[PDB]
Amino acid sequence: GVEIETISPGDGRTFPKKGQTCVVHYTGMLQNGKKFDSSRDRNKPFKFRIGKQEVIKGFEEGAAQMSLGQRAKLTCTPDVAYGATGHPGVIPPNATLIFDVELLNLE
Repeated sequence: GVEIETISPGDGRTFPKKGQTCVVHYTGMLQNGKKFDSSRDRNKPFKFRIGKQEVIKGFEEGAAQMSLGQRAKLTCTPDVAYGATGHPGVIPPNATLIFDVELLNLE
């Protein structure tokens, strides 16, 4: 149940595919909560590829439904990332996650 809320500008055609390593200025946000993660702090904009199940399921589905330069807004359901378990100390069980995601990539 990933729902994409794209802020318009970009190109709308460079969609990510398999075997493509991409670069994202993400930002973690907790619904009814504060931030927990930001690529903008360390300023190393998180090079990662698509399909090797590295990232969570909600961020993986939202990455393929964006394009180059676009700025979407994720709303991650609990069942796709951690809502059964919860990452200990950082993510409580049954949490709904918010992400500001911009795709400024290669490949």
